[PDB]
This record gives sequence, C-alpha cells and structure tokens, in this order.
Amino acid sequence: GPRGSKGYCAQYRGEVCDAVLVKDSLVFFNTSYPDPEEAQELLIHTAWNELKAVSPLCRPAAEALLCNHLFQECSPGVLPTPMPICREYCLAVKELFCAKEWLAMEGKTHRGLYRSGMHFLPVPECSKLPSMHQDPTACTRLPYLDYKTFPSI
Amino acid sequence: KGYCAQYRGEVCDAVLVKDSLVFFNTSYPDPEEAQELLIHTAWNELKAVSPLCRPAAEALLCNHLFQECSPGVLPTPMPICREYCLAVKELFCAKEWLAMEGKTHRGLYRSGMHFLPVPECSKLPSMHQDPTACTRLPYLD
Ligand SMILES: *[C@@H]1O[C@H](CO)[C@@H](O[C@@H]2O[C@H](CO)[C@@H](O)[C@H](O)[C@H]2NC(C)=O)[C@H](O)[C@H]1NC(C)=O
Ligand SMILES: *[C@@H]1O[C@H](CO)[C@@H](O[C@@H]2O[C@H](CO)[C@@H](O)[C@H](O)[C@H]2NC(C)=O)[C@H](O)[C@H]1NC(C)=O
Repeated sequence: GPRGSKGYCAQYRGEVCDAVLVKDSLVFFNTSYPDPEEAQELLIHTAWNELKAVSPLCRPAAEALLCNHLFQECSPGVLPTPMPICREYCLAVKELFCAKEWLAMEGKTHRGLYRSGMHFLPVPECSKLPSMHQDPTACTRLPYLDYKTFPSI
Repeated sequence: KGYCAQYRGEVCDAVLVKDSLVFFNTSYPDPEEAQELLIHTAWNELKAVSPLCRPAAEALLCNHLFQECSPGVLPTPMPICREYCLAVKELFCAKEWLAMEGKTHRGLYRSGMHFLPVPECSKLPSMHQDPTACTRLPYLD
C-alpha cells in the first residue's frame, strides 16, 4: 500500500483485531513510532485486557472502536491516509453501548483516569470527528458487533 | 558533568538497557541516591496510571533519569530516541501522560528536588538517523 513520510498502509498482521478489520483492507501504521505494527499490537492487547472489566454490552463495541481507531483503514490515494472513526460511531459507543463506563464517568475523572471506567483508553474525542452524513466515505462506520439488553435510537 | 557506571539501584533494574553503563550527575553530592530518589518519587504517580501507560511511562522515566552512556572510555550520556519518546507520551500514555507529568514535576518542585524534565520528543534525534546515537527503550525493544 501507499508509503510516505509519516507512515504507511499495509494489511493487518495481528490476531486481536482480526474479526473486526476487513480481511484484505489496508490500515495505517504510524512511523513516528518504532516498529509501529508491533507497538500498535502491544497496545491493543493491553487495551483489550482492560476491557474485561467493562459490562457485556459495552465490551464488543469498545473492542471494535479501539480496533478501528488504532488501526485506521486507509482511503484510496497515492498518500497513506488514515480514515478516522465517524462521529456517530464514536457517540454510539460513548453514549449507548458504554454509557455507564464512558458518558457517565465524565466529570468524575478527577478520581483518576484509570479509576474512571474507560477514560484512560486511547479512544477519540467524538466532537473532533467527522460525520457519517457529511461524507459517508471519509470515515469508518460502526461495524457488525458479535454478541454471543440493547440500547435503542 | 558526571560519570558512567553500572546501575546499583533497586527501581530500574529490568527497565534499563542490558549490560550498559548509565550516567550519574555529579552536580549532586550523592548522584546514585539522588537519581534513585527521583525515580522513587516518580513511582508515586506511576502507581496511579493504567497498565496501558504504566510500563511505557516507567521505561521512559528510568532511561531518562539514568541516561545510557555511549561506548568508550570517555563516554557521553545518550538522548532517548525520538520515536520511543513519542510512542510513550502519545501512544501508550495518550490520555494520561501530561497529567502524570504535571503531577510528578510539581511534586519534585514542592520538595525542592533538582531534576531535569523529560525532553520534548521533537527535540530528540531519530532512531533511523544513527541507531547508535540514541537510546531504544527495552519495553518496546
Ligand atoms: C502519528 O503519531 C504522531 C506522534 O504521536 C501524531 O502526532 C501527534 O498528534 C497528536 C494528536 O493526537 C497531537 O496532540 C500531537 O501534537 C502530535 N505530535 C507530534 C509530535 O506531532 C500523529 O497524529 C499520528 N498520526 C496519525 C494519523 O494518527
Ligand atoms: C546535572 O544536573 C543539574 C542539576 O539538576 C543540571 O543543571 C540544570 O540544567 C538545566 C538545563 O535546562 C537548567 O535549567 C538548571 O538551571 C540547572 N540546574 C542547576 C541548579 O544547575 C544539569 O543539566 C545536569 N547535567 C546533565 C548532563 O544531565
């Protein structure tokens, strides 16, 4: 895939995010970091282990969000260009699936980010993300979540 | 302004580069105790950060406070490689780093303890520039 000054696009080679990421898709690896494929994989491992603490509703949504956010699909082009999470995807997880662990813990983060549910996790700030309805191709949408009760919109 | 020797402390054993010598700043009357005390004080805040950040943050703090010395009989303290600094501050500790750094810096200032702050990562050299010119944190290898 495309390579450039700040990173490159390549197929995912790990096992944690295997079921979430599109099989043949290219994802962005950030060469600001050393051996980014290894570093990103070590991070997602540790992130997923922390998600054993969250509710059964929240878990698959947060897992998918962390995967789509830490391994961002590359949009077509000659440059390596990561697609951010759609705002609606972010807000869904924040306000619906993980409401108790994320939205509710806002303003209670003074007790410690690690002691505040989910706020220590490398999740994006949903306000700073583009919309599904501004350009549905410019961001990653909420994928199929495997649950094996539900928030309503 | 100091000497290079084997790390003789308790905190940073697994965290420093294997079989390397590290830098002791002789601006302190007891550099090995003073630098040991700095990482001890840092651990008060390390306690409080998540296991996503904690091992990365410790690696950075230990290797910063106990700089790896270059090879040779007149060795020099190496900087941390830019990439490793960025991975720690902005990947592994993306949410928690600045708050932990604020708290650690201020606890040191309150105590009247002399210290160097972790550098701005962008001011550091790349690992690709010259692999022998900067420290690669063992946590990330
Ligand atoms: C690749 O990594 C770099 C370094 O961490 C990122 O640049 C930082 O972006 C954050 C936003 O999360 C800013 O707050 C920092 O000021 C930036 N740091 C530097 C040194 O520029 C960059 O965003 C990453 N690229 C992608 C596409 O995620
Ligand atoms: C050895 O330690 C001393 C004291 O902590 C360092 O001196 C400080 O250096 C910074 C440079 O940014 C200055 O802002 C301070 O004024 C200095 N403090 C004092 C009281 O002298 C010195 O840089 C260290 N040397 C090395 C090579 O690490």
